Amino acid sequence: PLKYSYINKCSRFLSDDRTEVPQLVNANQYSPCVSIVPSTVWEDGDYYRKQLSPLEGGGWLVASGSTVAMTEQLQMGFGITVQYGTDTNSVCPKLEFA
Amino acid sequence: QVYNFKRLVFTNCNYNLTKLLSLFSVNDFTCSQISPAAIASNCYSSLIL
Amino acid sequence: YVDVGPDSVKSACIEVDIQQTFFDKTWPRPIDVSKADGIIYPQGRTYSNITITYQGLFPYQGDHGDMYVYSAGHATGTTPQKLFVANYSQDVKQFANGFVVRIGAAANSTGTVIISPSTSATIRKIYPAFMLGSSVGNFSDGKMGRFFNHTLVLLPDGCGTLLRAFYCILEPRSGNHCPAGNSYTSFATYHTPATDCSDGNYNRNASLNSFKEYFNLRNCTFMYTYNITEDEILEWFGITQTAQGVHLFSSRYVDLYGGNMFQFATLPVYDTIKYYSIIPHSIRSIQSDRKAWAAFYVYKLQPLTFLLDFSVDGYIRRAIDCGFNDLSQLHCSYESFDVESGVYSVSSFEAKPSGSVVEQAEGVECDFSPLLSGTPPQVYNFKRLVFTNCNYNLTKLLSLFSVNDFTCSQISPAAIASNCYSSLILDYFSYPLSMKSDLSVSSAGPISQFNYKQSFSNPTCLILATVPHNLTTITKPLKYSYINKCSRFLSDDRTEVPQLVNANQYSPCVSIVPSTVWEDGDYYRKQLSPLEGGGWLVASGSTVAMTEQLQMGFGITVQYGTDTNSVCPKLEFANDTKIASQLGNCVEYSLYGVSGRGVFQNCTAVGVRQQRFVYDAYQNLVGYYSDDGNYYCLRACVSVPVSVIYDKETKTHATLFGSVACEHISSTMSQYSRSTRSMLKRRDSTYGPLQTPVGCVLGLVNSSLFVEDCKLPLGQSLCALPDTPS
Repeated sequence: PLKYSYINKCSRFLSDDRTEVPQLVNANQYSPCVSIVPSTVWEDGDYYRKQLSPLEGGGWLVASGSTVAMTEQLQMGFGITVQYGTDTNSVCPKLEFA
Repeated sequence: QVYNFKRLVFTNCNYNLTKLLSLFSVNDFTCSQISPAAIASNCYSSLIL
Repeated sequence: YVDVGPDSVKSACIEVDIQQTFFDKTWPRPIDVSKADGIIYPQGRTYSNITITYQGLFPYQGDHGDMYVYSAGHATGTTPQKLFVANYSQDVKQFANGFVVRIGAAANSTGTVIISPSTSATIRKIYPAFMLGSSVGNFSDGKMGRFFNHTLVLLPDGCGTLLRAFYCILEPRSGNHCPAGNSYTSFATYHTPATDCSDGNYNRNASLNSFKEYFNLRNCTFMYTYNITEDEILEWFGITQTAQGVHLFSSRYVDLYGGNMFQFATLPVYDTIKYYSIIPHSIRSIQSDRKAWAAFYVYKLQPLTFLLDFSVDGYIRRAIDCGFNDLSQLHCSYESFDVESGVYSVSSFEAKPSGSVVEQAEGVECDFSPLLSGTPPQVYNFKRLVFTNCNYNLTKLLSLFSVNDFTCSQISPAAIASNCYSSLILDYFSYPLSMKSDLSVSSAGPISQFNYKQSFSNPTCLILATVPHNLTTITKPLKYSYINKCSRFLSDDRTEVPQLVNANQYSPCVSIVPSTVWEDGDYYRKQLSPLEGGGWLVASGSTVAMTEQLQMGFGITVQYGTDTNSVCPKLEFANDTKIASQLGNCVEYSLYGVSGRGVFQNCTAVGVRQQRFVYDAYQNLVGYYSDDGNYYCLRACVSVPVSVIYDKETKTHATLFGSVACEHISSTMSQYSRSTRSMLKRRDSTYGPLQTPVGCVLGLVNSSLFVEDCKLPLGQSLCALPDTPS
C-alpha cells in the first residue's frame, strides 16, 4: 500500500449540532463509515463527512484516519475464525485413509 | 487497509496450513478458545480467513 | 468479473403504467403453527418422534402476511401494449433478520385477472423476484427505491424451471422510460409468452433480457443458476443472513407435501443487507391469452422459541409458538401438546408507562441586563460580559431590539442561539447604521482594522440592531465614534508601524483616545517611554451624528466544551406541557438525578421536611417533597395477576384476573401481559366481565348452580363447571 492506513474515528453528528453519536464497529462487519472514507487515507489526520439521508433523520456521518509509513517488507495480518457444525463439516485438514 | 478486509469463506475443501506458514515469517501467533495445534487439525463446517 | 454476456442494445424501454388500485385485494393468510406452517428445519440434526423445545428465527403465529399479486401487462387485440402494474417498486422495507414466503397458495383454483378482473380467469402459481442491499435512495427523477453500490437480485428466468441469483452493480439507462431518462416512471421487468417459454425451447435469458433493458450490468461479482421443475403444489422459500453469508431455504427440494424448509443453497456474500424490496413483473401475452396468477405472500422472521412435534420420519408436523398466547406458554412449560386439566398461574399484566415527570433546579439566568441601560461604549471601547454555567434565551434577548444585521462566523445565526456551549461571551457598543458596511471580521474598513476584531479560533458573530422607543433607560453618545487610525511612530521619527487591533481585544491606541471623539478627524499623540523602544503612539478618529433611537452593535463568541458545555439555552417549560407533576400516573420520573416509575398523589407531610426523599427500610422511595412545597406520596405501580382455567376434556378455557376487579377490565388491554390475548376473545368477544368474590373473570357465566366438585374449584365458594360432555 502507498501508506498503511486506518480509521481512528467513526461517529455521526446529531442533526441539531450539539451532540455526536459514536459508532464502534460491530463484530464481523464493516464499519458504516467505510462508505465515505477513501481507499487509502491521503494524509494523517484527514477527516471526511457525508450528510445522512432523510430516512436516517438527518445529521452527518463523520470519520477520520491516520497513516503509517510503508516498509521494506510488507507487513500483513490475518483473522481466523471457524464454524462448528455436524453434517455441514465439509472443510477438513487433508486426510489419508490408508 | 484495515477497514477494507478481504474474506475467504471456505466450504467443502481440504487443507494443510503449514504450507501457508512456509510462505511468511510470522511475528505474532496466538490462539484463543482453542489450541493453535487443534485449530490446524480440527474439521469444520466452515473456515473463514 | 463474471461473464454475464452482453448488455441489451436499445436504451429504450416499455413504459410502466402504475395501476395499483386494481391490486387492492384482501386475502390474509395467518400461520397455522399446529400444521408446522413456515417452520425452517433445525440445522444439522434430526429427531425421532419425541417433541423438543427449540430456539431460532420464525414467523409470528398470528401474522397474516403481506400480499402481492403479479399481473399481465396491458394488451389489446392480438398484440401487447404498455405494462399496467402494481406500485410494488416503491415498497422499500427495512431488512430484519430474514423472511419467508409462500408460493402457489391459491394454485389449482380460480380468481380474477386483477388488472381486468371482470374476465374471472383461473389462477396459477408464479415465482417471485426480489432485490436486497445495504443502501437505498432516490432515482434521478426523485423516484423511490434506487439501490446503491452492489445489490442482490433473485430472478426466475423464462419459465419457473430456471432460477438465477446475482450480486452486481446496477447501471441506469438514459432511454425513454428508463432510469437515467427523465421520462421514467418506475422500474419493472417482463416476460413474453408469445416467444418466451417455447415448449421445445424455454428462453433461459428471457427475464434477464427485460431486466437489462433498464439496467446495464456492471462489475458483477457473482452469478448462480438453479434447476427447478414445475409443480402447482405450494412451496415455501426463505432467506437468512449470517457471518458465514446468506442462505436459501425451501421446501421444494426435500419436503413437497409437509412444507418443512431445508437449506437449499448458500451464498458467498456476507455483506449486510439493510433493505429489502420485491421486484414488480409483468406478462406480455396477447389480451385473449392473459392468465391470472395465484396470490403471493411474505412473512417476517423473529427470535422466538417453539415446541416442535417431530414425526418418526423427522418431519415436523406440529408446533407451538410459545409467546402467542397464555395457553401456549402453559404448553411450553410442560413441553407438551396436552397439558393436564387444572387452574394455572400465568404472567401478570405489566400495568403501563406514562409520560415523564421531572424536577430539577431551574432559573440559570444570564447576566445580560447591563445592555439595557446607560450609554453604550464607542465601538473601540466595547464592553464585555462573560457567561459560564448559566441558562439563557438569546432569541428573547434579541427581541428587545430591532435587528438590522444578523450574521455569524463559522456557525449559522440560528444555531448559535440554540447550541449549548462552555461559555457565552457578548461584547456591546453603540454603532451607527451608516457604518454597517464596515462591520465584518473580514472587512477592509477601519472598524475591523482598529476598533473591534474577533478570533477565528472560536465561532463568533456580529449583530446590528436599534433601540425601541420604549427603552427609555438607554441613552446615546453625542456622536457615534470610531478610531480610523492606530499606529506607532518608530523612535527614528520617520519609520512607522501600523497597529491593527488584536482579536477579542481593545486596540492599544484606545488608551490615548477620549471616551468619545469630539469631532471628525480628531487626532492625538503620546510619547512612548524608552522601555517601549521609544517612538510615539499615534491615533485618530471619526464620527457619525446621533440618531433618534440609539443604533447598536454586538459581538458574540462562544467556546464549545468537549464535555464542559454548561451554558445552554434552558427554558422553564416554555413551549411545553408543564410536566413537573402528575396526580398522576406510573410515568417514569427523575428527581434531581433519582429515577424510577410510579404513581404520585398529594398526601399529608412526614418529617424531616426538606430532606426531599422519604424512604423505607429497604431503600424504596416512599414519597417526595416538591419545589411547590408539597409532599407527594409514591407507591410505584402495581401489576395485575392472571391465571387460567383449562378443561382438556372439552378443550376449553377461561380466565381470572383476581383482585383487580372489573372496573379496570375490558375486552382488550393496553398494558400488556402477552403478545395477544385473542385466544380468550375467541369466546369472550360475546361477553362482558363478571365480578366474583375472588375477582373479576372472563367467560365464566353466572349459572348460580350448586355443585360438589367441579374438578376446577376457584377457592372460596367459587367453582368452574365444564360445559356439558360430548
